Amino acid sequence: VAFTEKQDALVSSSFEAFKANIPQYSVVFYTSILEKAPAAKDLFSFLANGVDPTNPKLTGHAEKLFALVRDSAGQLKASGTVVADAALGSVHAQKAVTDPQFVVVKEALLKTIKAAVGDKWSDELSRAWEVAYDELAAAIKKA
Ligand code: HEM
Repeated sequence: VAFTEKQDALVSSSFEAFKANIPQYSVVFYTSILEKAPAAKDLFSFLANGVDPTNPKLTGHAEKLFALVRDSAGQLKASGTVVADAALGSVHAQKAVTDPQFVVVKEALLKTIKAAVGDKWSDELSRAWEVAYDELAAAIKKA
């Protein structure tokens, strides 16, 4: 999987824009997911009492999630291949991680990066994140 230097640079950068406001951007992410995925509210431990930007568990999970996708970009740029930890592979093996759900989370992710970058959005940017997310979603299912 071809992933260039430039594409890696687009994602490290826009990720930084995401790090500027985790509570606010992590609201866009979750709201999107709960909007299109019925099982979501019951699956996440922290989604119990809704989307709460003050819950560090919610905000911390979103940070974890996006760092891993930025990390997927760095692995692809370096080797052309991404691997997911076995533990991360099993947390998902339960079920609701149906394949359609993966697409719902990708959609939430791009929409979040879009809210974060503002006027810096371009198709190049979306594309850099889509690949890194897809490669990591494929690694997760199989590792
Ligand atoms: C490729 C994108 C994905 C990444 C990078 C990812 C990453 C993560 C991480 C970092 C954790 C575990 C942290 C921990 O051990 O507590 C986690 C937990 C979880 N994820 Fe994913 N995830 C992905 C997609 C999804 C999708 C498609 C679903 C389905 C709705 C999902 C469902 C869950 C559930 C229910 C948990 C447990 C929540 C908790 O920490 O209590 N994730 N995810």
